[PDB]
Amino acid sequence: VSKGEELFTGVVPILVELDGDVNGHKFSVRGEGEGDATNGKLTLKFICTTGKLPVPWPTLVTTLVLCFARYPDHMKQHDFFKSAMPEGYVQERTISFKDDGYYKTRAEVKFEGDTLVNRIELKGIDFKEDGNILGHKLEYNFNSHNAYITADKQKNGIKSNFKIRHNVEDGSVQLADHYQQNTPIGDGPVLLPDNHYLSTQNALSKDPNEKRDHMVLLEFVTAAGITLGMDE
Repeated sequence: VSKGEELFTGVVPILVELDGDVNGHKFSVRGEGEGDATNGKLTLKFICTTGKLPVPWPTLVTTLVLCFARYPDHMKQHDFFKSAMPEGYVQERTISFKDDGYYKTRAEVKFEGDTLVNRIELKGIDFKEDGNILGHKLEYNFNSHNAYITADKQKNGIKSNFKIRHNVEDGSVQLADHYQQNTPIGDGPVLLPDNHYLSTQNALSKDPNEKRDHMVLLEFVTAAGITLGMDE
């Protein structure tokens, strides 16, 4: 069985690198901070290193490290993400924005030295140039949300699909339908969980002394949905 969860008992430095291309609008994001899986807590600051981000920061939150989720002691056996560590997992998504374009993402989440690294390539396709995404019509926030996790035994990993509801500035809602697959990188043993979900909250802010296009993010992720019986 896997030892990977021992890598997360303290505070772990994080590096996020994203290369993106949405309708030919190219961009890069670099994030740094730390993760505290004991509390399910992430604190990161993201910089668009290419200048102006051509999509709204909230649409990249899900793309920009679920190994930092807090799994309750009685659910530690269902934590696929840490079981794959330090070698890591590939995380792939397609995110379909309703009445608009879609993102395709491929990321590798793995330890490089002491640092948990999330390295992402993103392609966006068929967006409306004055839609909610390329038109920057979304509010700078991110609602709390529960994402269901199921095992994908035929790929030795997990999958998830879930709907993100972004608030639009006019008061409407932009749906982002997420389809996700994770598969380990190494050959070691991985935990295939029972069905459960991750409960996530996100607080987005700005650094006053930062002139670049950026996002300060505080995120909590807690696993739930598995019945704790009296057998303990």
